[PDB]
Amino acid sequence: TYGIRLRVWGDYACFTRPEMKVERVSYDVMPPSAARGILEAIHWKPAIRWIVDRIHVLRPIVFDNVRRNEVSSKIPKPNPATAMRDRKPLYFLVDDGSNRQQRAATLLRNVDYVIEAHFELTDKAGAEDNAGKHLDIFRRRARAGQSFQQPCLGCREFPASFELLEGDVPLSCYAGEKRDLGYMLLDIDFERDMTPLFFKAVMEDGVITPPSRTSPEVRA
RNA sequence: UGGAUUGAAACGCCAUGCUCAGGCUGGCGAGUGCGCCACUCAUCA
Repeated sequence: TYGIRLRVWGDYACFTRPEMKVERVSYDVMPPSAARGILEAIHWKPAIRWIVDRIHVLRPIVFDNVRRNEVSSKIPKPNPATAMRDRKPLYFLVDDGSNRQQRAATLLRNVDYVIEAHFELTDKAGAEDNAGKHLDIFRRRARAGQSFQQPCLGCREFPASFELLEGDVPLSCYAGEKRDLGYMLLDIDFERDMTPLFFKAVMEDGVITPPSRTSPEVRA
């Protein structure tokens, strides 16, 4: 493999924090998990996986508030019930009761990122050269505007415009370390389905994330 | 074609600026003042 740097940008974005999920407050930047999820919406096969090495932030960080009427708890049943016939009308109250939540998103604006990513090979590989074929298929798809689904920027309410960046990583807005980003999520683990969080090295120009598949945490 | 702390997620239903009220009651544009004085349609077949 050689790595590939994709450019992804949009008007809105919401990479929700883990704490502030009900009244969403996004991270300042795209996290590695969201980035890999963007990638797997352009090309992905169960033979490969995506790892992220860097994420370049090319624009100011600017927040915005948008409240939406949203379904609340789909509350567990207090009394079991069954439909009168097989295929007939059944519903969900989205306007009466406490089934209207009005969640307030503190989502980003006018975001622009460049993701560096690579190709490991897992079980169900089939061969040891899958990296080349799949990397080149993804490159073709990025160039031709093709995709399995329109990538989002967090939620599907915000679609991501994506191009294949083959030139130099363009001028960013951050040339000296005036931002530290705190302590972010690395990538939701699925071997144990837990939350490994990584940030122990500052963000200088491009967030330098460790591979989620080798060092799950500084604890280990 | 697993998996973007994701995927599902109206701020939505309704509401008179109404009822009525003189811009009225009266007040000279008036009192005076030369258009005046003076000038050949002439001289000739």
